[PDB]
Amino acid sequence: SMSYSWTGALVTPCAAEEQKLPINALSNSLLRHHNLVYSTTSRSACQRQKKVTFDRLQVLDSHYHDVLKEVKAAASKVKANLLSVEEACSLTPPHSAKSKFGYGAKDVRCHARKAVAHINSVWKDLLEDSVTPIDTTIMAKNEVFCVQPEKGGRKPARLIVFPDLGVRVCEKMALYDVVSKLPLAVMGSSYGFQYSPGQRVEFLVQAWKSKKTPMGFSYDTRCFDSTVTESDIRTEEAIYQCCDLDPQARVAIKSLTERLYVGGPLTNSRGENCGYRRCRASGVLTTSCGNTLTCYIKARAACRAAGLQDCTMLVCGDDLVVICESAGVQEDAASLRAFTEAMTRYSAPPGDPPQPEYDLELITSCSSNVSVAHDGAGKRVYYLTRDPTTPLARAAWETARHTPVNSWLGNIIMFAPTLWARMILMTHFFSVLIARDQLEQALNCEIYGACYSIEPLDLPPIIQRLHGLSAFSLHSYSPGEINRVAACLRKLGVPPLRAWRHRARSVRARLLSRGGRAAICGKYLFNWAVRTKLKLTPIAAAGRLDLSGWFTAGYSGGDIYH
Repeated sequence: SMSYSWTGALVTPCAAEEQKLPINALSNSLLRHHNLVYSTTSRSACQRQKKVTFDRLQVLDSHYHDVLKEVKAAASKVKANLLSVEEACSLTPPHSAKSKFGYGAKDVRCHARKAVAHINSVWKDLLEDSVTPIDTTIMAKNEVFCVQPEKGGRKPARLIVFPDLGVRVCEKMALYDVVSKLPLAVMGSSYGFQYSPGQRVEFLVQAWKSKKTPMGFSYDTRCFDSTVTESDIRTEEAIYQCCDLDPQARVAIKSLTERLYVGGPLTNSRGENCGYRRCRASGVLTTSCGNTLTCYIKARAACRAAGLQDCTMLVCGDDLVVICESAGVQEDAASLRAFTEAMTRYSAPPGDPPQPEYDLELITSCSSNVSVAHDGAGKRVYYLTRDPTTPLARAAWETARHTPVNSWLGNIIMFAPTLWARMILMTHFFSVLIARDQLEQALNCEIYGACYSIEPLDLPPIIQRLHGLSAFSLHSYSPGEINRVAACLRKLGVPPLRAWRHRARSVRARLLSRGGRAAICGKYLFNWAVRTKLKLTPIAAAGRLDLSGWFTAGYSGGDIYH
């Protein structure tokens, strides 16, 4: 059972693709080593195709089946509703790929007659045809990274596989409620997407502290999407059907599973047949939910096979962290090898073998880690951070070129308490917005895969709500974090933190002079940059912000607008 078969046709672009960071005075002011920053393009698609193509052998055992039974029992407590066409239309992002059948994202969002008529015809066809594979488009993702020569140079492009816009709207009708409720119901505190960054830190810190002698590890499955088998995807369907569902939804979910999720033909942007998929599609509504459920089932079963004592797991799609009670150094190393053997039998072998970790700050969940800073009183504060390299490279790219969705705003929100988000990202982007007369304009960004429209001037109350007032006053960061940031600035050619402090003082002054929300940005976001501190008190506006649903479920690849 090969994850893919190929015809030899190329994955083609639908537009020109810039490969290197363009030179632009504003982006250059953030980072000057532009030759290190690149975007993946269709040019490397063949390299990715080779990597993700392999035979999957799967041997399921009693632990696997015990866990699946638990999961189906928990799922039976869930009730999920159908969305109306109108409700589903409104979940469509303004930048969503146009339909091959004569309408676009804008038409769907306005509930245009041509779009709605087609969507209805697709739904009708899901009800009437349970078997014929649905076409998908394969594209090479353009994502920005910094080169790491000591690791292999450049990453090849990820491949995205997605059905037509009409099908995507139907997926929401049938499954939006399911994928929004089911993972939480099934795995409880282990479902990572239910947590804000602060809540994730609280979860990890308590898991660590509760152990006599904690040991943790991350498990990196190699090409997780390709390891997901046809039986895995059919098992996901059986799990969805455990919910209380509307009769039409039950038929549509089965049709979507057999005709789309389980596999199907891959077409390039030129309309040529590229091959056939028999694994997870990365661009469907169920990608995040399915990966999370399947990773959880396999991992929980593998924890049992591995004899891991008192296992606490946090799962976000294909991303897995486990914290447990240590049985000794040799014992732990052996247990982790047995965990890997079990995951492998379940079809999911690792890229690099996992390693036992005994220091909390080294535990990595979704490319992030817990670190320690201090508040005003010498009190230790735990917060979530990450290596700033990819955030900084992407920020530079997004300064030089307009992109429909901006990673920098999401990063500022997620990583507000960090040394680097505060001193570099906030300073840079307020300076850019001021320079371009764009301070008052809402921007699209992504949180857990879902797209949101956010006004930068609302950052202070948003940050207060999510991270608390201390996020504006943390100091005395860890030696490890300070060193990691410093190495990153040297690598990328980013000005030193003391330079950013000077720039921040100027930006702060300009913001204060504007009054209103801008003055609140100057006051709260940049208090770190002045020697004469202002007293930061709860922002009146913070209480009224909704923030409902921001950190509730994962939708990466799901084409979701909130």
